[PDB]
Amino acid sequence: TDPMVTLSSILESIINDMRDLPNTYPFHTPVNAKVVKDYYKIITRPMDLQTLRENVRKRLYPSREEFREHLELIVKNSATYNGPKHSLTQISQSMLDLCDEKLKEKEDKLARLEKAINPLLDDDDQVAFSFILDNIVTQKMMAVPDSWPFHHPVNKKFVPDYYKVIVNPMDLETIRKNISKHKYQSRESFLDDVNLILANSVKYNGPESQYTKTAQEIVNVCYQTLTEYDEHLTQLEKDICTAKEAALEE
Ligand SMILES: C[C@H]1COCCN1c1cc(C2(S(=O)(=O)C3CC3)CC2)nc(-c2ccc(NC(=S)NCCO)cc2)n1
Repeated sequence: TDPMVTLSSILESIINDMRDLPNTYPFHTPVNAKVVKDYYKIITRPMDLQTLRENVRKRLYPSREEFREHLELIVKNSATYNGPKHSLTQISQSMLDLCDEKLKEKEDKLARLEKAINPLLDDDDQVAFSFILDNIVTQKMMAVPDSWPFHHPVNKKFVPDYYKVIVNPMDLETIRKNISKHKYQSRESFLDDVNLILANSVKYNGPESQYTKTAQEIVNVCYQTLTEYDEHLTQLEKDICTAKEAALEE
């Protein structure tokens, strides 16, 4: 199976357990700014259990620690807004304490899943594979004529109605951010995010736009360059893959 699917289900069940701790209701959904009118003029990175759950379902957390990092925002934001010793900051700390409890309670299964999901540290093949990708994206995919609208995340001041329509933004710069963290062990993982930039454009611009026409030329220039390095990428994928499965048996 996908260990990431397995890891996500374990995180989701921890979210359910945290949602069912008593008096946690203020943290279940994002703060209604029309109610708590000053909340978002103080809290710059809000977090809540519903947003936490959504991020799990978007496969955003490949390990215990990045999950725990967003969950700890809930505690930190309460300590900033309500106060460090306020009763709700204690209720939020109660959720984080329950999460730490069950993360260590299932520690060795989680560590094996993390080994299967994440890149191997100081791997020569993984370094080389990521390096190839950040030259397909820049020297080719970013070289498509009039590709610039997809080089970066959309600025909400220029397309105000974008993030209210696109569940999963994706651009060529966040791909590069993923490449530098060695997210992509295979070509499978990499091309999913690439085709999403095209799927996003058809969902927003539609096939009645030139921007959508350029969005697939970015996709096509990607597949061509990948086949162009296919013999070298396959060996890189095999070497990464075999170095990985050795870390899992051991
Ligand atoms: C194609 C759409 C649809 O989905 C995919 C992405 N997207 C984008 C993406 C972007 C950028 S950006 O946001 O960072 C921008 C650079 C600061 C990502 C690079 N810019 C824009 C855009 C939209 C409208 C205008 N119009 C103006 S300035 N009119 C002035 C009066 O004539 C300008 C630009 N659209």
